[PDB]
Amino acid sequence: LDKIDLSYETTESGDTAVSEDSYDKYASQNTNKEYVCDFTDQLKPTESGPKVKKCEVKVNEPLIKVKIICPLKGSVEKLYDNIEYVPKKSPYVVLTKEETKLKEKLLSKLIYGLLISPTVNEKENNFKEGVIEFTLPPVVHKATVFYFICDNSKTEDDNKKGNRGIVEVYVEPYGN
Amino acid sequence: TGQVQLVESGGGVVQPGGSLRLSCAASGFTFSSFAMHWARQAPGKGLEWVAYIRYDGTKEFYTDSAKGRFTISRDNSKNTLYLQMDSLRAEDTALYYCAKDLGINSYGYGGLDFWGQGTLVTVSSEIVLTQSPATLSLSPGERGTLSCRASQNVNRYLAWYQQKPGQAPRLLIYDASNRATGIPARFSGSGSGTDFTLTISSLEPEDFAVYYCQQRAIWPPLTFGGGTKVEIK
Repeated sequence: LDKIDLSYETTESGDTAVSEDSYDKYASQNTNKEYVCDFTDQLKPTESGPKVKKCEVKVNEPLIKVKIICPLKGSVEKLYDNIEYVPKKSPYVVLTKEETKLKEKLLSKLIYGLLISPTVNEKENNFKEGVIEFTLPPVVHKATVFYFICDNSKTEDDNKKGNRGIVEVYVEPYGN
Repeated sequence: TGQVQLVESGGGVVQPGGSLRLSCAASGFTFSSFAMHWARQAPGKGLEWVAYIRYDGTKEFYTDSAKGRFTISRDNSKNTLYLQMDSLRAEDTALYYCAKDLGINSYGYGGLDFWGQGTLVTVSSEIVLTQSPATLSLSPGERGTLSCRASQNVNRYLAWYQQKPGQAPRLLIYDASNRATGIPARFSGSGSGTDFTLTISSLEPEDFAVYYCQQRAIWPPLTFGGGTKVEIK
């Protein structure tokens, strides 16, 4: 409902306590005009979990559509049973850094001009439908970094545990 | 439940190279929903994890010393756990506990959240957790602080146990910070990665006991610290 929980705090690692030098950093699969972070096969429980899979969306051009896919509880039996997504009101609410901590922010006021359709292919633009999308504005005046979380690390199967997914969107100034 | 019960049997005195079949009658919970552990405490020593069986009995894990000698099995229609022990050796002398796993609804596997009283077996002749100090002399009312240091990142998957004299271990804290149900609030946990702490805000006379940390981040094997004894000055 476009509200923010100003009391919500987290970190990039969350409860995994994984150091940043141990993140699996990779770039988004960019189709030139759509930068996609697809977690559909990145977070399944393994004996080596939890890992931090961090998809980096680097934007320096105008009107880029950002798409983020986070597996849904029940999409596969058991594999995503305790998956959580943050912020729950994404893409309207996003996370940004307050020094070490991550705090909920309205993307409306963080990047003015940014386009969020209420629907993505006829379904609500919310992680509860599996996908969020937002198209960045034609002008960005300052460098801006915000975050989404798709965390499956609390899903476990015997000695297997899922992975914590992070989307880091790094927007360089363009336009002006 | 508040009526959970585990009753081990089948122990006894055997010579090296002999066999024993341990049994554990499970009561008070949905046995078929929970993985089960065997653990053991050698005379005068700390806690060691032995074996784990999946809720449906289709996957089993073992400590290296038990591989090829011990077989963990279960009958979900008899709510009974078994440990077939073959080719026994003098170092297998220990009190053998059956323990119920903490895991349910896809979270908690590796923690031993309830222990039976145990059955003694006498054979008549890895992530490392460091607990310091080994002994802690304190007075009733003082704040006790126990430390656990892991050889590598165990995330926040560290549990704490209390073994009062003569008694089975009891889960106090799981995943670093989460007090188990029924545990008084004077017990608190903190830490992440490699360094962890258990705080007992005001020691009560019953709190003077041995305490063990345990990791479920990477297993098998499930590993315990050496234990910290909290004595009266």
